[PDB]
Amino acid sequence: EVAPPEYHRK
Amino acid sequence: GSHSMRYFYTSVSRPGRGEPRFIAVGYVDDTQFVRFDSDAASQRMEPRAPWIEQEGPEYWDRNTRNVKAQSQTDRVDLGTLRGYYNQSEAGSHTIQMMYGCDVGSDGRFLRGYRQDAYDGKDYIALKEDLRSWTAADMAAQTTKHKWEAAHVAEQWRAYLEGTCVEWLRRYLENG
Amino acid sequence: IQRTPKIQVYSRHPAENGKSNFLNCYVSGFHPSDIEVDLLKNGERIEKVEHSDLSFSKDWSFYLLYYTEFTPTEKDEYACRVNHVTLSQPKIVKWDRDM
Repeated sequence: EVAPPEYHRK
Repeated sequence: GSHSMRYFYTSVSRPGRGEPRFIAVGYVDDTQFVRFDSDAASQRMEPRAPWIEQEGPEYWDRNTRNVKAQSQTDRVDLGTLRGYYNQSEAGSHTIQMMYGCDVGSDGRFLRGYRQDAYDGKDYIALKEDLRSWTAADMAAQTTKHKWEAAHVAEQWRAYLEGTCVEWLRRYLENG
Repeated sequence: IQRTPKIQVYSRHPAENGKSNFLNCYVSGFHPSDIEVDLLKNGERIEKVEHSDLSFSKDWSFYLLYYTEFTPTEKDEYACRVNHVTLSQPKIVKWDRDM
């Protein structure tokens, strides 16, 4: 089960 | 014995050749069980082990949307990171990320991790505490300053200590 | 950074003429991901050649496993030809059944 998508930009 | 579930993401830019290439693989110990490739024709997460094929359509849907959304974050990031390092638009560059968790023989949470790299070298990683970040350089520090103000560590910690451990245990039992 | 591939050629099962299994080429320790690997039979590219999904080790360098079914004999020579931006010429490693 993959982690939720990263919404915070680098 | 302890066990581990780990996911490996790779985004490679290709100037003048379409959107970046995205590949995602999932592992339970030394066994790869799922995979995603932006260049394949299905455009969905696919099983690579027998014990995972039993998962429902909702699982495949959810996991497919989540990896794809991550791939989009990576393409914005590939641009951002090119500017931080002040590189040309013609070169191809890479963003890699590995994340997972370890459970003990009794399946209890042992460790969790979320680390990424830019062009094969460390960039930003979440510390053991899953509450703070370690920036490998100046460029990553810029990211760290933004992230330490937006609490992205809490989002990862919830996954690494919750969802990660619980599914790893499901996979271990079904496999 | 840019790192050059390590190439290991080996059969899935211990080599014994008259039996069968797969010839494997494991490439690892390379960066970037762009790479070309071919399994050769007496210098010709074998048409069949499967491979694993792109993964990487702790140091971020990539690794790929390329394999194909084959019938090991006395005469038939086997090799793995690899091409990568870090090389001037395609590196070739011959299969030695004792390894």
